[PDB]
Amino acid sequence: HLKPFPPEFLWGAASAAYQVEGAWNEDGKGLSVWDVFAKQPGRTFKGTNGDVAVDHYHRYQEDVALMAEMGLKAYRFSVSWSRVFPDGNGAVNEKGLDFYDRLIEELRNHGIEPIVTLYHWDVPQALMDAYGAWESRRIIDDFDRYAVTLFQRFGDRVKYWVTLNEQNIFISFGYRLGLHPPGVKDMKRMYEANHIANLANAKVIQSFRHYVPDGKIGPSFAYSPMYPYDSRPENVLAFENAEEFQNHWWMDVYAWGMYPQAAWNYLESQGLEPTVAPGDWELLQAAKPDFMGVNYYQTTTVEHNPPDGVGEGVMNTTGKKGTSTSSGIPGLFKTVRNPHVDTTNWDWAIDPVGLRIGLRRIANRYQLPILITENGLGEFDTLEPGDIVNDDYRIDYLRRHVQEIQRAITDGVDVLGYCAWSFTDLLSWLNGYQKRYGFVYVNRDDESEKDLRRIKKKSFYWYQRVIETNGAEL
Amino acid sequence: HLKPFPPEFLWGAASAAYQVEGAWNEDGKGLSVWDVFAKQPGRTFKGTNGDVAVDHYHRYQEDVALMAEMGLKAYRFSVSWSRVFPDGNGAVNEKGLDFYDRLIEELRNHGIEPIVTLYHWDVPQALMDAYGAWESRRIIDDFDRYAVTLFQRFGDRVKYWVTLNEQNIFISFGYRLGLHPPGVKDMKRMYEANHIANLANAKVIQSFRHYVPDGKIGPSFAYSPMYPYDSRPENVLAFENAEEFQNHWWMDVYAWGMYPQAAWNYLESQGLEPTVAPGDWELLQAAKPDFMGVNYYQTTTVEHNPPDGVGEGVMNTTGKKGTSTSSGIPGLFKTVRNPHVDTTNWDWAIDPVGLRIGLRRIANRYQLPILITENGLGEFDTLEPGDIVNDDYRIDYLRRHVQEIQRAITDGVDVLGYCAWSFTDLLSWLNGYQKRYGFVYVNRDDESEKDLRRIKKKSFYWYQRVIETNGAEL
Repeated sequence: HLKPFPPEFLWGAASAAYQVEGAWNEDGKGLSVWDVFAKQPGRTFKGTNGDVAVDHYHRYQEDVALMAEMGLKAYRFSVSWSRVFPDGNGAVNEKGLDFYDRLIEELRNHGIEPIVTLYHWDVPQALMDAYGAWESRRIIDDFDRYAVTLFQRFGDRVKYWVTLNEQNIFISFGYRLGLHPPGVKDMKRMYEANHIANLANAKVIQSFRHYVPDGKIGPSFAYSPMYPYDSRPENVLAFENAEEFQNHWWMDVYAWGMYPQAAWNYLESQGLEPTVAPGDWELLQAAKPDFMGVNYYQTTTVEHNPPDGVGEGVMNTTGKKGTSTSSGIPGLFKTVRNPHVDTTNWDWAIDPVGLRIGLRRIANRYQLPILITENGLGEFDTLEPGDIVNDDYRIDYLRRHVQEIQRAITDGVDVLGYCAWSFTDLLSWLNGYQKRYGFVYVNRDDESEKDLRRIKKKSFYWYQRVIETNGAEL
Repeated sequence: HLKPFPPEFLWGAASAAYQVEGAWNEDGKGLSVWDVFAKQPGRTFKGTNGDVAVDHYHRYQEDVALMAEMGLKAYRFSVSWSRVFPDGNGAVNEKGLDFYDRLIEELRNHGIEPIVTLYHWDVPQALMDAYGAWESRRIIDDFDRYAVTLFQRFGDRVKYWVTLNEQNIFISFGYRLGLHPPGVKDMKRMYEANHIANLANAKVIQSFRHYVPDGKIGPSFAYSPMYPYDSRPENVLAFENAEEFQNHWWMDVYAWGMYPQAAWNYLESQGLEPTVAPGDWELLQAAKPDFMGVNYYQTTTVEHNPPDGVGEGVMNTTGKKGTSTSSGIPGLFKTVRNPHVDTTNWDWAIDPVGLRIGLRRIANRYQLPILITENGLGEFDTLEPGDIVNDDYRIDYLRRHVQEIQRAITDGVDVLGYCAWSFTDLLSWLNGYQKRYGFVYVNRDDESEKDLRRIKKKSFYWYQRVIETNGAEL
């Protein structure tokens, strides 16, 4: 006897600006850290970059009408800070704001709720040049200026706002693994940049309470809930260490304004804990969000990792199955394959019960409503003659996840909406274009833009039916 | 690399009044529910009861001397409400108080820190007769007045207090399994009494803040940390339900003053949730403790339990190994033996790492300092020629748990103290005397009451040494 999806439930889809828009140098846009980074040889699969992407900047009207045909209730998109401030903190580029105003008016004329993400990884390069972007306190008031600019221009028409999208990923990939700008591999630097970003998050939520008093705002955390391998007590302890270090490290700051203490102590023992200024704890504790945004693709299984043990591991970016290997922190935990679920070709675990677990943990720990800001399956799609894309595998993966969402609602979790990643196919940051996530196929590949034509996948019509029935038919 | 135990670490040992005191009808002592219950034939192994026990009411001076010789920094005991108010709510019994006053002066004069437990399961039978005891709100101001009397008489000499001891055990065993007074098997009544015990806990903490401003107080919870059997997602989900239902159900009320929602909603849907009055939440939320008390003996591993599957199961109090059977809640979870630890012959888990996990879960979820109020191993001891009890099995169990406490302190958990269970052998509630927990053997069995002479076991000398080396030598 399941609860129904509430009447307001935001059935959505999502994108990110640098992955979709193109027009990387048009209408006064400044360079972002991604415009520069993806151009350095070797950084991205086959040198793929966002100069054009799938040209959503020019094609937004076509894309929006396709959202209207699907009947989408909400659209989640990111604003590119370099179009608004080409030098990050100078004078506003009105042409930049005018694209987003055009896009927002298009959505509202079709009855679609905009969900605006303030930051999806594309800090302007000028700020990196000036003071090292996220590594400097100067970015707090710079992000603030930007965010208020958007709050004052669009706050009357946008109620739902996301602050930092997957801060855990952009910080860790940019400063620990070196895979994303600025390409640094330095844990001390990572944790310092992380602290600054936590302060910037708080500062903008606070500003939001003044400028958009009737809006709702949250960060969007990349959440992979941890499991222990088994009931061996050392494996369970690994699970405690992992959930704390990977998930609580961020979500507790978001919900409570405090870092967990075991993880803090372990960092301190290693000289890695961030520098804290007078007033930091106060700011962080006073920035309560309306919801926890959750981007969910998979759970992670862990086991005991001796101090002489596994550290960085191999990340599958090819799409050859079986190629990833264990990653962890020596002495705390390492990952291991969950033998009780299937994986993708990119070795991502398929675990829709995991999403129920994840949503249950957040309610249980923080008592927060959740907006699911991303969930999706990336796979090769074949375009068959007659402009046909049979993506049964995507429908299956989305069906099972939406089913478990309802179970969670039934359990008592306040879930505000569900945004599938992605609306159209788009550019993956490191893996090019062939790992497709859209409801709408874009005719291009890694070698050619072809005509970038939009072709509705079978999953398009499945989700249209889900939305028309408010989830009752899956 | 281990931190040492702090310099003021309360190395302790513990008892419960009914289990140790006797003098069941002396100096004005009223009847307790256990005096009555235990006399009913069937209830207790071979009719054993607390009329005499180990006669600590008469031999306390010999008992505090053996403490001083061991060098305990603290002793945890419970006050019998029926020595103080024979009627529960009538006139004060100055002689009942005088006994506790003599115990505390004895302890102080050997520089031992008294830890006073207000309630260990022995409400005056007169309150059960007048109004159902814990099933009535009337027990709130009666328990309060009792507590306030103790705080007024002893607060200047006792800094550490426990409020309700193992509340989950006296409620469950007393109102669901029917093994303790009042002998009931009714979940609705269980949860009502549970809720009233919660308000009583809170009310006495709020009194304590006024009467003992420089003191420290908290409840003590009987904690078996739940583990998932494996990384099967349905088993992890089972663990989420089990830890919330079995553990958070109590600890979140103690720390935060709120029940968890998924558990509450499950009860609400069975008709089982308690009755709430105006002011309940405000009082519960305003009763922050200084610490969380923890009674730990073992972890519990769980797995998926179908809606039709296992319910209440078979306990093994007989001591023959292998006879316990799975206990659970259909739909949520059921227990299963953990194949990665050994058990006792009572099918209890031997899992010292389990304690560190537990301590880590409390600091992580609540940020509270922990007082370990009970841990110990029960076994048969043989008295051998020359007054020698070679309790190696017990030393070994206790050593591993103290080793793991050190690791937790090193992880950054604030552990205030550790009270082994128990100082002298004592009366078990239901199983008699033969499963011994003491450092000090007491000469009596289930049949022959002999002379009750105190004989130091091998473990007494072990623990004297632990305390002498502040934990350095284990």
